[PDB]
Amino acid sequence: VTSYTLSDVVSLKDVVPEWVRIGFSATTGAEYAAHEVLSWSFHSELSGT
Amino acid sequence: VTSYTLSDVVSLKDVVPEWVRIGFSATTGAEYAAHEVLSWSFHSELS
Amino acid sequence: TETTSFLITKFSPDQQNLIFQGDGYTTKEKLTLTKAVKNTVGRALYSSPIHIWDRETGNVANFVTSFTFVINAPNSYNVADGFTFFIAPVDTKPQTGGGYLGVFNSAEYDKTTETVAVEFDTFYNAAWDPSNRDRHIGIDVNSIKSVNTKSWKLQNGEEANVVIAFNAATNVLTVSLTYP
Amino acid sequence: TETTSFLITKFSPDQQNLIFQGDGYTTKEKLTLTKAVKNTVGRALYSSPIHIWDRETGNVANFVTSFTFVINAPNSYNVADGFTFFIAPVDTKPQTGGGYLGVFNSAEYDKTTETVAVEFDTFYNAAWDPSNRDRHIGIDVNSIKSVNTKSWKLQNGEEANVVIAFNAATNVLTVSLTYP
Ligand SMILES: OC[C@H]1O[C@H](O)[C@@H](O)[C@@H](O)[C@@H]1O
Ligand SMILES: OC[C@H]1O[C@H](O)[C@@H](O)[C@@H](O)[C@@H]1O
Ligand SMILES: [Ca+2]
Ligand SMILES: [Ca+2]
Ligand SMILES: [Mn+2]
Ligand SMILES: [Mn+2]
Repeated sequence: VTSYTLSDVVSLKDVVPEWVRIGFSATTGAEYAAHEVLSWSFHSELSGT
Repeated sequence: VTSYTLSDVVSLKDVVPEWVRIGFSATTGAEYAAHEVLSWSFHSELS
Repeated sequence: TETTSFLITKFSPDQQNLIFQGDGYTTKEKLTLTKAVKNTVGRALYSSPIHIWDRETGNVANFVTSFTFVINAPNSYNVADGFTFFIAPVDTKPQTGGGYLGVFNSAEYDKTTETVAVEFDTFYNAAWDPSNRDRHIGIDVNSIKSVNTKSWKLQNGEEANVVIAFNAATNVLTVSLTYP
Repeated sequence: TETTSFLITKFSPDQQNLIFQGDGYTTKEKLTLTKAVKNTVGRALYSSPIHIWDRETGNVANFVTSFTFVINAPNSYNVADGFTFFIAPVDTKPQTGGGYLGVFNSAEYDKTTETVAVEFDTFYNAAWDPSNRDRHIGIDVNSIKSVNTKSWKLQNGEEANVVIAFNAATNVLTVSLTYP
């Protein structure tokens, strides 16, 4: 059980739009590997204050 | 507080496709009214 | 195992997770399907496809939805046509208007349509609607002629709180409407 | 209040609530973004747009996502380019490949991209990657030069379980990866 953790401040409001799409990307170039996803879950919530 | 209830067996597996869209519709013809929804929530789970 | 869920407690002018058809549109606060005008249709769909059942397992989903709606007729005696919550194919487009609520095209069972709808019908159509001529709740499977109905007294201008639930083990669909 | 949620524990051959781009495809049980082939791009998006902030209230969403991914390189020491979870405009399409991970175009901050990404970078690109030459986790904001990174030792063929989360009150994005 090897665990890594990174954390920072991203002010979403100033970078992305109100409505977004989220997802995954993977690429190869001169070197390569297969990239695979097995499970995914997402939950978000926004207030109307 | 006034309420109404209805229940019936529906064999969804023999009527709709595996992947569906859900939603609302409303119509008027020779007669009419405004039809509006104020809030909506949904939850489904397949195993 | 697959879950889909969402909650919208107030609709916005830019409700981009919905798909509008016909005259359906969102405003500040409300989702408007039809204004009070003649021969009109409005539909609004959640943008994401739902996996309601599965081939390899034969598994079927359990789901529940809840919504508040308001019908507003300028003449409380001439009220038509009604409202539905439906489950249809991914490529679903509006069907016949007026008495067919924008989801069915006939009163004979039609396997093609692949739509189950829960209707809140305000207008008696002699050809398929209940003999008592009452406004009613109904469960529709591939036909505008409901498999089951219950008389409902329309409270004009009032908010109706609906909860529709489907239990996969029993295949029972339950509808409940409550006024304050 | 607006909520969007979903759970996919095992992928189906027809997975209609995702949008595929490049060579992205699903099969029974997994989503394959790229096969082990040179010069390729795979992307997979969730169908519905997500409301992540509101200009009118000024509010921002709290969100949490988690996924299990496998990287499988046939030459275990020559591995490239990586994988990212990203957040971008609704109309997002594949950007530059190779070291740009299909999500960016530049190693300079570009206000036009409107994309935040969390990268699991497996190939050292001298023009912008950590001088320590280690494979790394990183937080990218409109640039392929990450704002912050962490060295990570890849386990080939092993399941990483990742959780990413964003706190609306503090604006901190937390990333954790775990191998068994
Ligand atoms: O695949 C490794 C490497 O291959 C090439 O040198 C380029 O396409 C780079 O962008 C990429 O990072
Ligand atoms: O609007 C009430 C009624 O008007 C006409 O008679 C037709 O459009 C019907 O289908 C509809 O039900
Ligand atoms: Ca009718
Ligand atoms: Ca790199
Ligand atoms: Mn009827
Ligand atoms: Mn990097």
